[PDB]
Amino acid sequence: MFINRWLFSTNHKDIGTLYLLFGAWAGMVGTALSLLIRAELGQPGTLLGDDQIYNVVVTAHAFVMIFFMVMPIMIGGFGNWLVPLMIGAPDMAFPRMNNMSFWLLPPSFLLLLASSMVEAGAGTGWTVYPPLAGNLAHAGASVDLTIFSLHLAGVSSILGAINFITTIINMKPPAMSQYQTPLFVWSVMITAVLLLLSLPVLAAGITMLLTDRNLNTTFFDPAGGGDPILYQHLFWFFGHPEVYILILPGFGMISHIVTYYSGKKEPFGYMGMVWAMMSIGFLGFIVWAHHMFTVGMDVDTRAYFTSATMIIAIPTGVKVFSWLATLHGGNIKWSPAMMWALGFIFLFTVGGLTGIVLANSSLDIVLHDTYYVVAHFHYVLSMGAVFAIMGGFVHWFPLFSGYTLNDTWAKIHFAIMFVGVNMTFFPQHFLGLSGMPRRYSDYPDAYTMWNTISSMGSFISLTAVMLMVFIIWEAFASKREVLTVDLTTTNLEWLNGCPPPYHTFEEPTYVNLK
Amino acid sequence: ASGGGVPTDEEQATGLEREVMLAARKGQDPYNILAPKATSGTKEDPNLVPSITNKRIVGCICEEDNSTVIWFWLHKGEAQRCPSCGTHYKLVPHQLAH
Amino acid sequence: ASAAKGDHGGTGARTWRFLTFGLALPSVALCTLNSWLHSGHRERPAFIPYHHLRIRTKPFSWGDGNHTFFHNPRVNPLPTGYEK
Amino acid sequence: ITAKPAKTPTSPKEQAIGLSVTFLSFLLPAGWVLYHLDNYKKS
Amino acid sequence: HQTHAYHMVNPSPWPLTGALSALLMTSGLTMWFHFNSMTLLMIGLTTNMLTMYQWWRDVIRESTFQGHHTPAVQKGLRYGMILFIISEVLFFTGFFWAFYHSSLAPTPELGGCWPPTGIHPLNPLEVPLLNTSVLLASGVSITWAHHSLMEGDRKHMLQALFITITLGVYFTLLQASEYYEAPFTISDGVYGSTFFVATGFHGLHVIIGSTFLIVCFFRQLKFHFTSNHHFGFEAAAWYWHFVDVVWLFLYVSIYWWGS
Amino acid sequence: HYEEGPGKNIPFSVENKWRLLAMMTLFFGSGFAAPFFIVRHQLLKK
Amino acid sequence: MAYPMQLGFQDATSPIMEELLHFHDHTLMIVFLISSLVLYIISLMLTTKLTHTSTMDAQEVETIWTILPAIILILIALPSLRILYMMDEINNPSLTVKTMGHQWYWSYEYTDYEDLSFDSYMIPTSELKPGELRLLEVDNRVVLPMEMTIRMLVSSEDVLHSWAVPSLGLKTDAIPGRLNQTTLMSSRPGLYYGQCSEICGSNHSFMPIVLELVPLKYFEKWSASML
Amino acid sequence: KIKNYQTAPFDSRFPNQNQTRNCWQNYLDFHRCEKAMTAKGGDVSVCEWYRRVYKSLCPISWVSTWDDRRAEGTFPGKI
Amino acid sequence: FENRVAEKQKLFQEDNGLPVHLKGGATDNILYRVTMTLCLGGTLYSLYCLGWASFPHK
Ligand SMILES: CCCCCCCCCCCCCCCCCC(=O)OCC(COC(=O)CCCCCCCCCCCCCCCCC)OC(=O)CCCCCCCCCCCCCCCCC
Ligand code: HEA
Ligand code: HEA
Ligand SMILES: CCCCC/C=C/C/C=C/C/C=C/C/C=C\CCCC(=O)O[C@H](COC(=O)CCCCCCCCCCCCCCCCC)COP(=O)(O)OCCN
Ligand SMILES: CCCCC/C=C\C/C=C/C/C=C\C/C=C\CCCC(=O)O[C@H](COC(=O)CCCCCCCCCCCCCCCCC)COP(=O)(O)OCCN
Ligand SMILES: CCCCC/C=C/C/C=C/CCCCCCCC(=O)O[C@H](COC(=O)CCCCCCCCCCCCCCC)COP(=O)(O)OCC[N+](C)(C)C
Ligand SMILES: CCCCCC/C=C/CCCCCCCCCC(=O)O[C@H](COC(=O)CCCCCCCCCCCCCCC)COP(=O)(O)OC[C@@H](O)CO
Ligand SMILES: CCCCCC/C=C\CCCCCCCCCC(=O)O[C@H](COC(=O)CCCCCCCCCCCCCCC)COP(=O)(O)OC[C@@H](O)CO
Ligand SMILES: CCCCCC/C=C\CCCCCCCCCC(=O)O[C@H](COC(=O)CCCCCCCCCCCCCCC)COP(=O)(O)OC[C@@H](O)CO
Ligand SMILES: CCCCCCCCCCO[C@@H]1O[C@H](CO)[C@@H](O[C@H]2O[C@H](CO)[C@@H](O)[C@H](O)[C@H]2O)[C@H](O)[C@H]1O
Ligand SMILES: C[C@H](CCC(=O)O)[C@H]1CC[C@H]2[C@@H]3[C@H](O)C[C@@H]4C[C@H](O)CC[C@]4(C)[C@H]3C[C@H](O)[C@]12C
Ligand SMILES: C[C@H](CCC(=O)O)[C@H]1CC[C@H]2[C@@H]3[C@H](O)C[C@@H]4C[C@H](O)CC[C@]4(C)[C@H]3C[C@H](O)[C@]12C
Ligand SMILES: C[C@H](CCC(=O)O)[C@H]1CC[C@H]2[C@@H]3[C@H](O)C[C@@H]4C[C@H](O)CC[C@]4(C)[C@H]3C[C@H](O)[C@]12C
Ligand code: CUA
Ligand SMILES: [Cu+2]
Ligand SMILES: [Mg+2]
Ligand code: NA
Ligand SMILES: [Zn+2]
Repeated sequence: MFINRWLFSTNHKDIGTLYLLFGAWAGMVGTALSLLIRAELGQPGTLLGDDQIYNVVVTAHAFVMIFFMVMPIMIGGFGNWLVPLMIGAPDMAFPRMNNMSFWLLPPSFLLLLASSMVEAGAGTGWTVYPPLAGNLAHAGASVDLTIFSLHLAGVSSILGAINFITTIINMKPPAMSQYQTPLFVWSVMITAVLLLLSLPVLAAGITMLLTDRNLNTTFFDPAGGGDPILYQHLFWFFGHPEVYILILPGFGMISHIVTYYSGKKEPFGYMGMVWAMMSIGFLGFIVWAHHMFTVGMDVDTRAYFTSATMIIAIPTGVKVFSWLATLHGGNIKWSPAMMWALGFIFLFTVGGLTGIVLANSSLDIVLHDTYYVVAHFHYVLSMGAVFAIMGGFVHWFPLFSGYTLNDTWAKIHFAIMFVGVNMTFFPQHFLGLSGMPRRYSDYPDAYTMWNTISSMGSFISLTAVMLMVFIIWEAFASKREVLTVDLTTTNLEWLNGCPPPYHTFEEPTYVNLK
Repeated sequence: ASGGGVPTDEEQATGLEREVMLAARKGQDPYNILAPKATSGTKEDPNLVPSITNKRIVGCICEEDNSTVIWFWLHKGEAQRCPSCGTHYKLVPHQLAH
Repeated sequence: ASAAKGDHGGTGARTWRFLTFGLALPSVALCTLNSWLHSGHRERPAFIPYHHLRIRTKPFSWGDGNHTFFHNPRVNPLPTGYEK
Repeated sequence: ITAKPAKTPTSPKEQAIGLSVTFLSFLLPAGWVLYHLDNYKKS
Repeated sequence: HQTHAYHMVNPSPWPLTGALSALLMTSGLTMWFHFNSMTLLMIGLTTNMLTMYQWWRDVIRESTFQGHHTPAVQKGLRYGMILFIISEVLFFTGFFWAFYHSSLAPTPELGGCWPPTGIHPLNPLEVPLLNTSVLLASGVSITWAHHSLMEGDRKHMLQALFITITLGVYFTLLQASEYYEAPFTISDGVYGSTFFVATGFHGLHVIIGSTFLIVCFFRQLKFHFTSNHHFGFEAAAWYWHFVDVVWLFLYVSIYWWGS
Repeated sequence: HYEEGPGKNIPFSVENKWRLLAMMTLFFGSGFAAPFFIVRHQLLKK
Repeated sequence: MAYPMQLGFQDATSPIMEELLHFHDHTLMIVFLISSLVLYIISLMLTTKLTHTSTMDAQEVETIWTILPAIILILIALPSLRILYMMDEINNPSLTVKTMGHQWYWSYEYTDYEDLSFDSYMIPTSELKPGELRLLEVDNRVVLPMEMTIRMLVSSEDVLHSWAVPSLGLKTDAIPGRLNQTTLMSSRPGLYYGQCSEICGSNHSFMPIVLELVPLKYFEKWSASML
Repeated sequence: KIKNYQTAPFDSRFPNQNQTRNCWQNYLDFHRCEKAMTAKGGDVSVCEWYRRVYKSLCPISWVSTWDDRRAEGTFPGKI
Repeated sequence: FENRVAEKQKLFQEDNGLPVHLKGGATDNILYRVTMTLCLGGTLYSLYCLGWASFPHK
C-alpha cells in the first residue's frame, strides 16, 4: 500500500505533499550553502582556501533555492493541493503525468549534487555563461551534469504547466466563469503560461552549450564565428520571466491571506488584480536585456529596455495599493500568517524600488555586478518568495495536516527571521554603492564592517530555520485536531474538513447559471 | 469512391462515455456536464439540487458578474438559503443514472 | 491568393483525394524528375586549412575522435586535408 | 481557528528535549566539518 | 460512485519508470561523452521505450476499451496537445534566433560574409525543393485521410494514411542522403552548427511524427477509431502539420536566404 | 481504500513523537549536513 | 577607492560620474517618498477598531494610483535617458588605449605610435610595502594623461571579464572576439582603483585595476620608458 | 598629404560601442590598398591612413594572428 | 483484419480488482517486472558510476 500510495500516486493532494517534503529538504541544502557563503565573507581573508570551491557553493546555492525549493513548494506543493480544491475539481486533468513532474526532481537534483562531487565542481555562477562554462575553462563532466539537471527540471515544470492550465480552463463548474475563480488560481494559471513559453528557450540555449562542449559546435565560440552574447540573450529571455514566475504564486497567496485575516469576503479590486498579474506577465517578456546593460549593445536599445522595464512598476503598484485597500476597515486578526503577509508587503516594496534604480542603464553601469544587485533580489525574492511561502505554510498547514501549529512559537519564529534577513541584506546596499563586486571570496579591507554585520545576520536566520523545524515537530507531537474554521463561505478549500478526504468532489458542486 | 467499415459511437462507445451519450439523447445530465438552469429561489419555488447522498456543496453566484461565489453545504430536508442573498435551495436527491 | 482552381462548396474526402493524386503527387514526380537530372557528384572543393572550420575543441565520443558522424571521405576533409 | 486539546500533550520538559535534539542535529555535523577545516586544507 | 465526467486514473508505476529512465539517459550520455561508455545510455533508452509503450498502451485501454474518455476528458486532451505544440514552437525558436543572430552579423573570423568563406552551400532547387514538395504532399494526403475517417470510409483512410507514412519516410531517406553527401559538417563553425542542429532536431521530429502516424495506422487496422471519436489521429495530424510548417521556415531561412 | 484523516495522509508515522523526532532530525539534518560534506570532499582531493 | 564605513558611491572623478551622483540623489528621494508613504499607510490601516467589511466600489481610486506613478516614472526616465545618451556621444579622443582581460590579469596596449604593451598583476599580500592596499595594488599601473578624453577599448583573450573603475563611472564587459568602447575623462590626477566585475574563474577576486592620472609631459616620458 | 596623427577619429560608419568591425574594416582597407598599389608600382603610402587606424584600434594579438594567416594562405576576408 | 474491439472491452471491464497496467495477462506482469528491474538495476549502477567518478584515477 505504501508503494501504491506514494510512489504510484494519481492523487493531487499526496503529490502536493511529496513536493512540500522535497522542497523543505532542498531548502535545508540551500540554507547550508548560503551559510558557507557568509562564513567565507565573515572576516577578511580566506576560509575555504580553494576559491573554485567557493564559486561552486555560490552556483549550487542559487540553483537549489530557485529550482528545488521555491518552484516545487509554490507550484508543485501549494498549486497541486489548493487549485483543485478552489475550483471544486476531483483531481488534476492528467493525474498520472502529474506524478512524473514530481519524480523528475529527485534525479534532477541528484545530477546537480553529482556535479559538485566530480572534478572541481561547476563554479560558473547560476547564469552558466560561456566561455567560463565551456570545455576549456571548465573541462570535465561538472557543467554537463549541471546542464542535464536543468533539462530534467524544465521538463518537469513544462509538463506541470500543461496540467495546471488545462485543469484551470477545463475543469471548473460549468456555470463558473474564469472571472469567478479565486486570485491564487489565476496566479498559478499565469505562472504556467510563463513557464510554457520561457523554459523551452532555456532548453534550446543550454543544449547549444552542451553541443559546444561535446560535439564541436561553435554557437558561442568566436573561433567558429560564434558569439557568447547570443547565450546571454537566450538565457535572460527565460531568466527574466523566471523571476516573475518565482513571485506570482506569492502574489496570489498574499491576496488570500490579507483578505482572510481582514475578515473580508473578497479582495479589493478583483479585476484590477487580474489585470495587474496579466500585465506583469506580458511585460515580463519584453525586458530581458536590462541584465546585459554592460555588454556593449546600442544606446537606443539600452534606452528602450530602460523605459520598458520601468512600466512594470505601474501594474505592480496597483497590487500593493489593492492589498492595503483590502486591510481598510478590516476586523484585523493578528495571526502569524497575517504577520508574514504584512512583512511581504513592505519588504517586497523595498526590493521593488531598488529594482527601479537598476532599470536606469546610466546607473546600472556602476551598480551592475555589485552587491547592490544582490541586495535587490534578496529583498524581492528571499524576503518575498520566502515570506509568502511561510505565510502560506502557516495559514494552510491545518488544512493539509488536520493539526494546529502553536501560534506563539510561530510568532517568535517570524520575529527572529525578520531581524536576521534585514540584518543580512540591508548593509549589502552600502557594499554595492561603495563598489564591492559580487562573486568574490575576499574583499578589500574597507568593506569589512558591513560584511561582518551581514554575516552575523545570516546566523540569526539559521536560528529561525532550526526553530521552525521544532515548531513542525511540536504540532505533530501534540496532535491538536482542528474543529471549526472561519469564513468558509468564501474559502472553498476548507469546506471538506481538515484534512480533506482522499477523493474530494466525487460529486461535483452545484452552481446555477441564472 | 464510396464504402464503410468504420464503427459509429452508437455501435462501439462503452463505459462512462456511453452512459454520457445515452443520457444526453433522453435530455438528461447525470454526470453534471451542463450548467443547471435556476428557478426563482423563493420558498415555494426552491432551486432543486440533486444528490447521490444526503448533502451537496452549493455555490451561489448571487448577482450575475460578482467575482466571488458563496459556498455552503446543502443537506437533506427543509430548503436552506444562501447566507448572502437568501435564494432557496432544496436537496432533491437521488438515483440519477439509468 | 486563391491558387487558380475553384470548388469550396463541398469538401468531401473525394475532393482531398482528387488533390492528393491530381496535384500533390504529380508535384512530387516533377520535383523528383528535376532532381534525378541535376544530380551527379559535384566537383569536390579544394582544401584550404582554414581555422574557423574543422573545429576540434574536444574529440568526438566515437571513432578515432576526429571523424564526424556522417563523414563522407569524398567531400569531407579532416583538419589535415583529405584522406585516401 | 478552533481546535481540540492535544491528544498527546507535549510538556515543557518534552519540548526542551525536542528543541535540544533539533538544534544539535543542525549544529554538531556542520561544526565537526568546520572545526576540522584546517586538517583538510593542510593536506 | 462518482457523478462528474472526469477520469480518475488507477495508480501507475510508469511516471516513476519514466523519471528513472530520464536519469539513466542523462547520466548515460555523460558517461558516453566523457568516460567513453554506452552501457547506461543503452539501458536508459531501453527502459524509456518500455515505459512509453506501456503508458500509451494503458491510455488506449482506458479509452478504447474501458470507455473513460467522456467529452469532458477529450476537451482536456485537446488543450493538452495544443499546449505541448506551443512549447515546441518556442523550442525551435531558440535555434532560429541563433541562426538569424549569426547570419545577419557575420564576424571577422568567418570573413564578415554569409555564407562564411570556405562553405559550399547546398542548392535549394535540388533535393531541398523535393523534400519540400514531399511534406506538403503529405499534408494533402493526411487531410484526405481525416475526411475519409469522418465519412466512415475505412479503405481510403488506410490508403491516404499509407501514402502519408511513405512520404514521411521518403523525406527521411532523402535527408539522410543529403546529410551524408554534404560537403560541410557540424564542426565547420557556426554555419555547420546552425545547419545540422536545426535540421537535425527537425529530422528527429519527422521520425517521431511518422512513428506516431504508424501507431495510428495499426490502431485503424484494429478498428479502434470511430467516425467521431479518434483523438490519437487528430493529435498526430496536428503534430504532422507542425512538422511541415517548421520545415518551410527552415527551408526559407537556412536553405534559400542563407545560401 | 487508503486510510483517511489526521496523521494518515502522510508518508511517515506520527504515532510516536520520539520516533518522529528521530526521523525529522535525520531528514532535515542530512539535508543541512550535505553541503558541509561536499566541501570537505572537494578539499580532500586537492 | 572605498574607505571604511562607507554608505554611498565613491567620490566622483569624471564629469559623467558627477552627473550620476545627482541622478541617484533624485531617484533615491522618490524612493524614500514612496517607502515612507507605504509604511505610513500600512500603520494607518492597522491602528483602528472601526470597521467596514462590506463591498467597496473600486475604480474612482484606481485612477489616482495608476496616473500618479506614471508621472513619477517620467520624472525618473527623462534625466536617466539624458545621461545615457551623454555617456555615448561624439567624443574626439586625444588617445586610444586597449585593455585585454586574461585569467587572471589585465594586459594594456598603447599603439597609436609605438607598440607599447605591458602586463598588470595583483601585488600579493605578502609583498606589500607598508601603506599599500590589500587586494587592490597592481605591479604595473595604467598611466594616463589627466584632463584629456581617452578612448578605452576592452576585450579578452580567454573568458569574460569586466573592466571597471567606480570612481570614474565605468564598467565595460571584456568579451573575446569583441571590441567594446568606452570613454574616460579624469578631472584630477591621482590613483583610482577598480576590480574585475565579471566572474572569470577561481582568481576573479584578485585581478584589479589601477589608473594613475598625471599630466601629459610625465605621461610621454613614462610611455618611452616602457618599450 | 594630411597627417599630425594623434589617434583614430570618430567614424559614423561605426557610431556604437562595438568597434570590432571598425578595426576589421580598416585592416582590410589597408591590405587591399597595399596590394593594389604594389601590383601597379605606385605609392604604398596612400595606404598609410588605414594602417595608422587599424594599429590604433586592433589588439596586437588579432593583427598578429591575421598577419600569420595571409602568410599561411588561410585568411577568410576578400583582399 | 476483423473487429475484435468488443471482446477487449469485456476483458478490460472485468471487475477483477486489477489496475489497468496488469489487466491484460501474465505478459503485463512480466513486462512490468522486467521494466522495474532494469530501472532499479541501472539506477544502482549509475549511483556506483558516480561514486567511481567522485575521486580521481592515477
Ligand atoms: C543594519 C545597519 C544599519 C547601519 C546605519 C548606520 C549609519 C551611520 C552613518 C552616520 C551618518 C553619516 C552622514 C553622511 C552621509 C553620506 C552618505 C551618502 O553619500 O548617501 C548615501 C546614503 C543615503 O541614505 C542614507 O542616508 C542612509 C539610509 C539609512 C536608512 C535607515 C534604515 C535604518 C534601519 C537599519 C537596521 C536594520 C533592521 C531594520 C531594517 C529596515 C528596512 C529598511 O545611502 C543609501 O543610498 C542607502 C540605499 C538604500 C535604499 C533602500 C530604501 C529603503 C527604505 C527604508 C525606509 C524605512 C524608514 C525607516 C524605518 C526604520 C524602522 C523599521
Ligand atoms: C521575485 C524575484 C524578482 C522580482 C519580483 C524582481 C522585480 C524587479 N526587478 Fe529584479 N532581479 C532579480 C529578481 C526579481 N526582480 C534577480 C534574481 C536578479 C539578478 C539576476 C542575477 O544577476 O543573478 C534581478 C536583477 C534586476 C536587474 C539587473 C541588475 C544588474 O544585473 O545589473 C534589474 C534592472 O532593471 C532589475 C529590475 C527589477 C524591476 C524594475 C522589478 C519590478 O518588477 C519591481 C516593481 C515593484 C515596485 C516598484 C514596488 C511596488 C510598486 C509601487 C509601490 C508603485 C509606485 C512605484 C514607483 C513610482 C517607482 N532586476
Ligand atoms: C529564492 C532564491 C534564494 C534564496 C531563498 C536565497 C537565500 C539566501 N541567500 Fe542567496 N542567492 C540567490 C538566490 C537565493 N538566495 C541567487 C540567484 C544568487 C546569485 C548566485 C550567483 O552569483 O550566481 C544568490 C547569491 C547570494 C550571495 C552572493 C554570493 C556572491 O556574490 O559571492 C549571498 C551572500 O551573502 C547570498 C546569501 C543568502 C542568505 C544568507 C540566504 C538565506 O540565509 C536567507 C534566509 C532564508 C532562508 C534560510 C530560507 C528558509 C526557508 C526554507 C528552508 C523553506 C521552508 C519550507 C517549508 C517549511 C515548506 N546569496
Ligand atoms: C525513387 C523515387 C520513387 C518515389 C517514392 C515515393 C513514393 C510515394 C508515392 C507512391 C504512390 C502510391 C500510390 C498508391 C497506388 C495505387 C492506388 C490504387 C488504388 C486506387 O483505387 O486509386 C485510383 C487512382 O490511383 C492513381 O491514379 C495513382 C496516380 C499516381 C500519380 C503519380 C504521377 C504520374 C506521372 C505523370 C504526371 C506528370 C505530369 C503532370 C503535370 C500536371 C501538373 C498539375 C482511383 O481509381 P478509382 O476508379 O477512383 O477507384 C475507386 C475505388 N475506391
Ligand atoms: C535523418 C537524420 C535524423 C537524425 C538521426 C541522427 C542522430 C540522432 C540525433 C538526435 C538528437 C538530435 C540532435 C542532436 C544534436 C545534433 C545532431 C544533429 C543531427 C546530425 O545527425 O548531424 C550530423 C552530425 O551529428 C553528430 O555529430 C552526431 C550526434 C549524435 C549524438 C546525439 C547528441 C546528443 C545530444 C542530445 C541533447 C538532448 C537535448 C534534448 C532536450 C530535451 C528537452 C529538454 C551531420 O553529420 P556531419 O558528419 O557532421 O556532416 C555531414 C557530412 N557529410
Ligand atoms: C503614488 C500615489 C499613491 C496614491 C494613493 C491614493 C490614496 C487615495 C485616497 C483617497 C481617500 C479619499 C476619498 C474620499 C471620497 C469619498 C468617497 C467615500 O469613501 O465614501 C464612501 C463611498 O463608498 C464606497 O465606494 C466604498 C468606500 C471605500 C472607497 C475607497 C477605498 C480605498 C481607500 C484607500 C485605502 C487605503 C489605500 C490608499 C492607497 C495608498 C461612503 O460609504 P458607503 O456609501 O459605502 O456607505 C454608506 C451608505 N449610505 C450612502 C447608503 C448611507
Ligand atoms: C525508430 C523509433 C524511434 C522513436 C523514438 C521516440 C519515440 C516517439 C514516439 C512517437 C509518439 C507516439 C505516440 C502514440 C500515442 C498513442 C496513445 C493514444 O493515441 O491515445 C489516445 C489519446 O491521445 C493522447 O493521450 C495523446 C497522446 C499524444 C502524445 C504526443 C506524442 C508526441 C510526443 C513525443 C515526444 C517528442 C519530444 C521531442 C524531444 C526533443 C486514445 O484516445 P482516442 O484515439 O480518442 O481513442 C479512443 C477510441 O478508441 C474510442 O472511440
Ligand atoms: C536527454 C533526455 C532529456 C530528458 C527527456 C526525457 C524526459 C522524460 C522521459 C520520457 C518519458 C515519456 C513517457 C510518456 C509520457 C506521456 C504523457 C502523456 O501521454 O500525457 C497525457 C496527457 O497530456 C497530453 O496529452 C499532452 C502531453 C504530451 C507530452 C508527452 C510527453 C513528452 C515528454 C517530453 C517533453 C519534451 C519537452 C519539449 C520541449 C523542450 C496522458 O495523461 P495521463 O495523466 O497519463 O492520463 C490521463 C487519462 O485521462 C488518460 O486516459
Ligand atoms: C514577432 C514580431 C513582434 C514585433 C517586435 C520585433 C522583434 C523582432 C523582429 C526583428 C528581427 C530583425 C531585425 C532586423 C534589423 C537588423 C538586425 C541586426 O543586425 O541585429 C543584430 C542581431 O539581430 C537578430 O538577429 C535578431 C534575431 C531575432 C530575435 C528576436 C527575439 C524575439 C523572439 C520571440 C518570438 C515569439 C514566438 C513567435 C512565433 C511566430 C545585433 O546587432 P548588430 O547589427 O550585430 O550590431 C552591429 C554593430 O555592432 C557593428 O558595427
Ligand atoms: C554554520 C553553522 C554551524 C556553525 C555553528 C556550529 C556551532 C558549533 C557546534 C559545535 O559542534 C562541535 O564542537 C566541538 C568543538 O568544541 C567539536 O569538537 C572538537 O573539539 C574538542 C576539543 O575542543 C574535541 O574534544 C573533539 O573531539 C573535537 O572533535 C565537535 O566536532 C563539533 O561537532
Ligand atoms: C483521382 C482523381 C478523381 C477520381 C474520382 O474521384 O472520380 C482522378 C481524376 C483525374 C485523374 C488524373 C487524370 O486521369 C490524368 C492523369 C492520368 C494518369 O493515368 C495518372 C495521373 C493522372 C494525373 C490522373 C490521376 C487520378 O486518377 C485523377 C486525379
Ligand atoms: C474593463 C476592465 C474589466 C472590468 C470588467 O469586465 O468587469 C477593467 C479591469 C481593470 C481596469 C483597469 C485597472 O483598474 C487599471 C487602470 C485604472 C485607470 O483608472 C483606467 C485604466 C485601467 C488600465 C483600467 C481599465 C479598465 O477599467 C480595466 C481593465
Ligand atoms: C486487404 C486489406 C483489408 C483490411 C481490412 O479491410 O480490414 C487492405 C485494406 C487497405 C489495404 C492497404 C492500403 O490500401 C494501403 C497500402 C496499399 C498498397 O497497395 C499495399 C499495402 C497497403 C498497406 C494495403 C494493405 C492491405 O491490402 C490493406 C490493409
Ligand atoms: Cu577577470 Cu573576474
Ligand atoms: Cu530581469
Ligand atoms: Mg555582469
Ligand atoms: Na573571505
Ligand atoms: Zn446567493
